[PDB]
Amino acid sequence: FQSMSDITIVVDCNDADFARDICAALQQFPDVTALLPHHQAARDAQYASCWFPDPQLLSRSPGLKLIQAASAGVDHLPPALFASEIPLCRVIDEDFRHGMFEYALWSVLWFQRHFDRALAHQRTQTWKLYPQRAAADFHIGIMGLGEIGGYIADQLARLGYRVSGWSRSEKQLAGVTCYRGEEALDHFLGSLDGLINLLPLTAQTRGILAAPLFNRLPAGAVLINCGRGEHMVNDDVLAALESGQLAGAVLDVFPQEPLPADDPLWRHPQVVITPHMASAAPAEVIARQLLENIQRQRRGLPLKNLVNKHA
Amino acid sequence: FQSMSDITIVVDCNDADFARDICAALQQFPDVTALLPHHQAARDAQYASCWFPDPQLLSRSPGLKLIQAASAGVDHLPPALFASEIPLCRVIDEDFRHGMFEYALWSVLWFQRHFDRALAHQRTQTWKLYPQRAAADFHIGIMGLGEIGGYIADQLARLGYRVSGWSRSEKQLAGVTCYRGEEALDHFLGSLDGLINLLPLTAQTRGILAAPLFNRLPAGAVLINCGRGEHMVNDDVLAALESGQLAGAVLDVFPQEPLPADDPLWRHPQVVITPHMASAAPAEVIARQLLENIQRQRRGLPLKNLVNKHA
Repeated sequence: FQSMSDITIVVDCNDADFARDICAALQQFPDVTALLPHHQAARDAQYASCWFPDPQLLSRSPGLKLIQAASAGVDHLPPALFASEIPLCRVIDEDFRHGMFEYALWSVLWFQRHFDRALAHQRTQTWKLYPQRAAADFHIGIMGLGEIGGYIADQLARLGYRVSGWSRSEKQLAGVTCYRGEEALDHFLGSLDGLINLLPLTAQTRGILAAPLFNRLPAGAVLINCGRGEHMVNDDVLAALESGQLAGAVLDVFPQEPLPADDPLWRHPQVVITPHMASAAPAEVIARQLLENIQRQRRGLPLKNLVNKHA
Repeated sequence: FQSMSDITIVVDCNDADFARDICAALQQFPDVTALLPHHQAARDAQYASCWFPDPQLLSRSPGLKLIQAASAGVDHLPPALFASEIPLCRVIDEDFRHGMFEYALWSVLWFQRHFDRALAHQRTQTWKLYPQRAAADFHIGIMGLGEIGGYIADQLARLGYRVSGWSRSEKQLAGVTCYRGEEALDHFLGSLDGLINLLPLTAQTRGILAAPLFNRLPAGAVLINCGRGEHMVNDDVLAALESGQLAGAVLDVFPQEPLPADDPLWRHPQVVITPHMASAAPAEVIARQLLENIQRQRRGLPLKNLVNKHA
């Protein structure tokens, strides 16, 4: 008989294509078996790669020794992973962060340079030039200044934008006006032409993109949501767009995905819907970092990119 | 009586709003009079600011001592200005070049990250994720590597794009694969995911964006035209879009502007039309550089940003 692979991994991802891609990238390494959760051998896996995994993972696969979030963020992992003693790591990848920046830059430009108006006017064959707005005269606020948010803020500042940043904790970023804590929200919001959400989803940030926040922005601000769908209160977005409190939104993430065909966001002239595309670590990067960490673990070494479960 | 201003300027621009803006910025300086060509006193102006001026300017205003192109480019000036002995200068401005880059970056992103597909699918409420394409795996070609083109090429390379550049003359740009001359066109074109036109309009570049050029690109390339409308042969663009030789275009400039409501470009699903907005020097920058050069001239000094009429 064939001996079983030394490494067995369950790949528990909500997007089937993503899970399949990660399984294939892991199976490019000899002596590795990658299984989906429906396979009964999944119950025996010693390692897991996860993106919105089953909240019951630890029941279905009770022998797990290392769990990896298939992304830089961890707010898609269920509460049980945080409460267990299984080591939890994440994917930290230059190409992913660069992608999140690309998306934010497209979206900033769309509004600053009025591509939004151009595309709308194109539908009616209307030719209308608007004033040109220099990057120093477009004030962008980034909420959330961790690995991703801080990177984006710094890169925007490097292109010449006026950039403000907001975090729960102290941050110092060169070229960026940094604000800390809820009390500082009015001052962070009150000068912005554009707001970009990169917060993780927690009990405190749920619903933060709502009327109380939008009413502290200057009229005609734009919103860009790259966090989670639960950050948003949808009725409040649509209400802001209708009064002109918001002039537009670019939205990548929704409570349910695919976004249902009937959701009214799809149809608002001032909304751009993108299909949770802002950025994703590639399968091969995920595979390699997971395997490197498995190997470290098997050799008794300290793991890289360990998740602090109490942060 | 009031003595006439020491400085009298005619502002001959094809866009009335632009001419008006330049007149107002010049009139912010005391002892300056700025006139439109219809004013009979225009015939006496000693200085001119021009953007697609009357081909008869030198007849209507025969005492002109210094003529300024209200832009970095000069291909909108009529042949007579090049054949006369009147000094000719241009506007060189960091904010303008940065704007041309912004436009090119929006357009590169639009295609690389499939915002084009997202916006199209949004019209039908279709949710469709596509593969994510890293900047090093998006090969952008910039044709024209002068002040503007070279800047854009360098800035794109700095963001991590694979960047090629093409010029009539020798150029060396760090991080950019530089090609020279017509003979090198097949090699410059044959690897590109995206092509950006920044050429000036001359007898040799007229009609360069046509079938012979598009057929040397790899199928599914994208086009971005920031040069002049005459660079394009429209039928050939539409034909390329229809076979899939081109996957899309972003077009800022047209033989006639406003682009007529009936032009079929307005209606192609894979075309973006923008209203000659890519970038413009601001009125106050124009005004100040013109006045600085007038003052230099009146003091017998060498002028700045002099146009080489034989280049």
